[PDB]
Amino acid sequence: EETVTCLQMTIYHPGQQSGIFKSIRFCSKEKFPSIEVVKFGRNSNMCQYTFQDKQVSRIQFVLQPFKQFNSSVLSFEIKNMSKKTSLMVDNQELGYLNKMDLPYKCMLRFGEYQFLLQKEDGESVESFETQFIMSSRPLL
Amino acid sequence: EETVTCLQMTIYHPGQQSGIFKSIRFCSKEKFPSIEVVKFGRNSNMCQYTFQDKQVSRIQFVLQPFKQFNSSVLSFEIKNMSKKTSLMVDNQELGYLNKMDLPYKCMLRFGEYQFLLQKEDGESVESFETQFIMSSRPLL
Repeated sequence: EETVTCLQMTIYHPGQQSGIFKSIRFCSKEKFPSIEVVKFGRNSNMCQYTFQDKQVSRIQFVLQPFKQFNSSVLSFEIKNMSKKTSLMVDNQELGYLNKMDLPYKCMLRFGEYQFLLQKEDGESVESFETQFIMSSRPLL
Repeated sequence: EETVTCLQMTIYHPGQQSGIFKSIRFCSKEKFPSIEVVKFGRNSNMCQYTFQDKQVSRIQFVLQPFKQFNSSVLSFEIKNMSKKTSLMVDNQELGYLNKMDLPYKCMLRFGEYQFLLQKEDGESVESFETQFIMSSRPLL
């Protein structure tokens, strides 16, 4: 019955009506152990969440959970895994292998993708969940 | 011919004459792609470097490469993966899922283990190497 921290991710893409997100399941919380590292990119064998797009690198970025000091809940860190295209966390540009700790609500922009991320705090630190929502509108 | 960043790790343990480091190869640089994450612990299937010790958690900690902003070389981040035992980076205690960016030279203490870490900068950012040395003396 222990609440689980969930990272709500509202995503958008102008060509999303082409099935770019066909590999992604929406409104479905997927439990991940705190040992796991969530990866995004076009490669199905390397990434848990994949996009059918040539402009997407094999691995675009990774999200990993961690505990901030003097905090009893899970937070998340992002790291750009793309040599080619940058990764915008709000107003900040993340080059190849740059990393940042994520706030509770932020916007991810890589290429033409737009991700709105919102962290809902739970009690558990052994696991976390992910949920996706598709936006018909652009996010900015 | 491109130089590769190497993390030199001098390790010590009072019971190291029992074969705790029998699974570890010394004076051998092992190349790792910058996508990899190096893990330490007793579990052979989850960790690349393993110790035959009940007091060692399944996964003790992880080392992952990243690029500091305004820097053209690889750096490393550590994250304690042990619920049970803390992880000392120099004078700092890292609890469960706490993380820190490593300096060029630091000391790792978990349980009765002692790791001296020294980063030798290379040119490559697509890969990094690891090398181990066993110390007959304690490190502090």
